[PDB]
Amino acid sequence: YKQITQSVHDIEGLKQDFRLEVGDILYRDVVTGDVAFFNRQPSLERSSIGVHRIVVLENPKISTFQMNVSACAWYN
Amino acid sequence: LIMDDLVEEYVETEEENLVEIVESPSICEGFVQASSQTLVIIPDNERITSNVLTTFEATRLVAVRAQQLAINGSTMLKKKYSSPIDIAKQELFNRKIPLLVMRCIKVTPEGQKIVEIWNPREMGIPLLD
Amino acid sequence: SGEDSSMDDISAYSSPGLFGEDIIDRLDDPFSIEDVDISLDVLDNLAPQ
Repeated sequence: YKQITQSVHDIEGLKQDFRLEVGDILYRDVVTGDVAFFNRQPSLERSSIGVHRIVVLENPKISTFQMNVSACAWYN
Repeated sequence: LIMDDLVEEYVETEEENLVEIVESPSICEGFVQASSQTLVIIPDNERITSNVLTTFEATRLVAVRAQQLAINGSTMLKKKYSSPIDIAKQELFNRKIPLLVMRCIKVTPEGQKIVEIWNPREMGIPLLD
Repeated sequence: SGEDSSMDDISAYSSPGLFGEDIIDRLDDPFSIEDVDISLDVLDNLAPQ
């Protein structure tokens, strides 16, 4: 999101920008260490929504949300 | 002739049990604006709220400071951090945050917004690091 | 006439399959998930262990 144009720009059209300007907004991929809200319905407890640090699984054949079995008590 | 998409008529049954005179002046009917309030700041020695920031207040301060550093970025911090969240957290921890906490104690009918103004740079910080 | 079936009530062709098909029940269904805001696609989250 370029501030000078006040509009969103595709990354494939910005091949000539070299760097980024101050005030620009970059929509980057989710990386390991990012925080995420984990929720299981029905949301009945105060812990039914919790924030976990993201561990990105680079195996392309994994499509599941993996979690420690001891974290399941928060969400039942 | 057969219609399947019925609408399921909806019924409410429990009735509620809530418990000169001229046409109308320009005062009783109207004046939806609500009279302006004056800010009655309680003196520092008369304050009764906690001198420790709540986790809600500290979190809101950090979020506001980090969002402001997103568009701004002129910082009084010594060490350089690469994220506005870390910068705001260190500003709160280093007692350099440029924000204030107003706790609205009461809004009086006469039109006074009685508030307590607290300085986060002289307050207890409950956050982790 | 009495023999004619053109004006027969077609609601009577559907014979009653239950006893009290005309009594009105005002209470809510004890098995309906109506006050539970759960998506229909995650209904197996309610499956018994």
